[PDB]
Amino acid sequence: LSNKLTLDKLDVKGKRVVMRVDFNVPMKNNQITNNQRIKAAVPSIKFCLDNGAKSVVLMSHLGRPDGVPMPDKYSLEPVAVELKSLLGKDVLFLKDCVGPEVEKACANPAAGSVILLENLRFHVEEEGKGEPAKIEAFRASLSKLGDVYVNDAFGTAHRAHSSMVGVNLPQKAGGFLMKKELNYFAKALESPERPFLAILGGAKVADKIQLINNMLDKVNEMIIGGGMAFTFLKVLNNMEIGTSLFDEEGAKIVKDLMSKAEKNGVKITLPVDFVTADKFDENAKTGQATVASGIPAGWMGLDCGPESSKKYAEAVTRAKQIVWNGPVGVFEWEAFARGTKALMDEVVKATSRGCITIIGGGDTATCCAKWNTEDKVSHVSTGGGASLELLEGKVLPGVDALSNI
Ligand SMILES: Nc1ncnc2c1ncn2[C@@H]1O[C@H](COP(=O)(O)OP(=O)(O)O)[C@@H](O)[C@H]1O
Ligand code: ALF
Ligand SMILES: [Cl-]
Ligand SMILES: [Mg+2]
Repeated sequence: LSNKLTLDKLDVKGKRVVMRVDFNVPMKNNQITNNQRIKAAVPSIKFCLDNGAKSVVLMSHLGRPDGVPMPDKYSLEPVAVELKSLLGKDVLFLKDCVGPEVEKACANPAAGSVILLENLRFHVEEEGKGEPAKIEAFRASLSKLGDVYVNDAFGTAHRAHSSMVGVNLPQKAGGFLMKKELNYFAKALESPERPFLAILGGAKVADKIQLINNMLDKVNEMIIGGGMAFTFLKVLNNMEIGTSLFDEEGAKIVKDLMSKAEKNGVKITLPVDFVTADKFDENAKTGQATVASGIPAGWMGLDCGPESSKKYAEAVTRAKQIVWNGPVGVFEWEAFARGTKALMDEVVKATSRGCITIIGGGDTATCCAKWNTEDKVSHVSTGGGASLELLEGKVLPGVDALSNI
């Protein structure tokens, strides 16, 4: 961020600060299961208050409500409660993020006010699909809520969304989390230790399958696991995949990706066996399958099996550096957690013998919280997709939109 305004050089005295954060925290049974992302923003928030900010107005998305209000399902209200405990200051939660009422609440607040707005993605203008003059008006409304802007939303920095690139204030500064994460990656990605392994799992198949092409120019091995694998196996192996996650568009590039991996000498490790489920539920009936057997119709692969874990372990053993985004099964549910646990065990062991190990993402970092490995790997990032986009070698839109020095 040498070329960008950052918070250390932003005069906040008597200024209202409007701050984009990534508070897209994981939730199970209605409760926050990991406050990592909230804690991570506290240094920037406290710095603003300690240096005389009139207010700090915090804004984030939560999940993918796709531009419809879904307060029953994706409200940020529970955040606002957690943030109080972590800050040691109270926080006022607003039930919207624009409108005349939000604008009044933020126009002239009492000294030291911390305000959290409701989920930005309840409005289609944030993404904005899920409307050009309404996008302008949305961006204009957010811009009224502060005198200066800070973006600390590392985990969202890959998204050219209204709150991330569209705020129109004179000073647009990178926050301390943005800086810490970008600095860590700049150093780790400059001359990676090799073999450099990427582990790509998770559930955001449509988006993340599109990152593989450029990642194949940077890494020496790739594990393609979790929900990502089934698109590959359907195409390459003619495997029956049942109701497992599948991306029609990404299927069309699978063979080209494998051709490129071969051209670039990148070893691809796909799973060979699975724990299956009869529905997407923690208490689903379960089974087992191999690539050869296929997955029965109406069943989904929600974890890898033991032979896959062995192949993943082999790749981790060869690695001198690892970047991991996306669990290799639905680790939130114990029936489907073994593959991710086993991989975590391997990644911790790799770290202990000198491997540089980087785990990132809202959900993947929660694997570290669950199994108490946050201090047993080299770096746990609040960015997952954002970190993969750095790995590709791109400038992130949320960084690009900051003020130049
Ligand atoms: N085979 C699978 N089918 C469906 N979901 C999966 C599978 N494997 C992993 N997942 C899910 O992937 C989710 C996380 O993916 P993603 O959001 O892309 O990662 P991150 O949060 O680290 O950026 C987890 O909630 C996990 O349950
Ligand atoms: F769910 Al992510 F990076 F894609 F935290
Ligand atoms: Cl996606
Ligand atoms: Mg996630």
